[PDB]
Amino acid sequence: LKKEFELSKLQQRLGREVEEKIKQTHRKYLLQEQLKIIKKELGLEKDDK
Amino acid sequence: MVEVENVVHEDFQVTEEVKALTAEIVKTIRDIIALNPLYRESVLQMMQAGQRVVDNPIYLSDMGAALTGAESHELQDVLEETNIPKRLYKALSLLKKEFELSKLQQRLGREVEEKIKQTHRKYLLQEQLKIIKKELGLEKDDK
Amino acid sequence: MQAGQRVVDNPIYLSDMGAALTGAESHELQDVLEETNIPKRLYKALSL
Amino acid sequence: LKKEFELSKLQQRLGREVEEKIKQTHRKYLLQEQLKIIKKELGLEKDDK
Amino acid sequence: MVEVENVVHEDFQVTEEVKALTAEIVKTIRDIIALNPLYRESVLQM
Amino acid sequence: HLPLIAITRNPVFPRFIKIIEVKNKKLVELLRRKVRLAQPYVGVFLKRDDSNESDVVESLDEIYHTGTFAQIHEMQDLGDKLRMIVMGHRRVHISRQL
Repeated sequence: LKKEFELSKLQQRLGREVEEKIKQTHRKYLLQEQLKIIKKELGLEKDDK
Repeated sequence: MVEVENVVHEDFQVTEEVKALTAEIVKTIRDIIALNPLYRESVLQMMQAGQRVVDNPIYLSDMGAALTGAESHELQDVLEETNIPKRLYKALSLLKKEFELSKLQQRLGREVEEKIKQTHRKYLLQEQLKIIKKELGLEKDDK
Repeated sequence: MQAGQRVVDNPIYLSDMGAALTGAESHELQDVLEETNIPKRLYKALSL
Repeated sequence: LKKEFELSKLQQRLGREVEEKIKQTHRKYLLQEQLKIIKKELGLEKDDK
Repeated sequence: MVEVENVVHEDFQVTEEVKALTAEIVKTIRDIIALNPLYRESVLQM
Repeated sequence: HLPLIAITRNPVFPRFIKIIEVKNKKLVELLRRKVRLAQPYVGVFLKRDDSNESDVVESLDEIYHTGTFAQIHEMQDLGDKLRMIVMGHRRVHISRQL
């Protein structure tokens, strides 16, 4: 149980560290994703101002 | 006033496969009371064709044809018919004739309501778009 | 209960359950019961 | 998978948020509507036009 | 045009902790189809 | 050596589960006399043309020669006082049912 849990623990920590290093991708990228979601959600042609 | 019980009711001696049309009449009645509930459906469970308690089939066919909403004249017309399959044919015809209208009304109701849902749901999407554009698309504050 | 499972260890019982769907009067079934041979009842059933 | 998963989970949270805003709208309308009916029930009150 | 099935697939002999990642791959697939349902879930049980 | 059962417009195709609910209350006496026996059972026959309750008990040639013995499952008696379950399990052609 100790060794198997230590394997799960080292993997969970390694995955948390890789996941944190992937979260390092800036928030501009996230807002850009939502921006593309806005561009492909409805007709782009606003033609207001 | 003079009257006489001239209730003709000829039926074939072999009574095994003759009740199968009755089975279709009760299946149409089950579909009419399930898709167009008029009365409770417990009465259909009380008087079944599998209980062998139908001592008077003519009465059972009339009670089943009574759920139809066809005008009274049609009932008189069914009584004018003398043969047994003709009245069964007419009772089924009355049932289907009502059934088409019922199905039209039901389809129309669900369709029209879904149109209302597609109306307001697209408005919810437009509201989310505005709110997210009126909030996330700012630098410090609008005012 | 399918025929592709090969779990119909007693076919006569399955054939009787399938022959019950026929609307022939009970007497006719008794007539089918008089038959001893299997193809005679199968042919009569197909005719039915 | 995680990169897609983050956006998906974000969209799910965003959707529930707009829906909860609709609920916060209408639930308070149920309370205020009850308030109105009780305020209308107190005889002849509330200066009219 | 000349071609060859150069489907590289190297794997370590010790295959004990290498399937531990598989558990996370299927857990991520279950979370992708559970929190953001795209396809039916009967294929995952088959 | 039991009286014939009153099918009363209920066909029991071989290997086809069926329920029998006779209106008469005399067959329940036979149902209560079989409860102390170790193994519970019932036999099944079919009636001939022109059903008649007086003929089921008067003569025994009316019934056809084929018969189908089977085992009882369980009594219920929800509405009537005679709600037996029947089955077509073992077909038989008795040499002489009388």
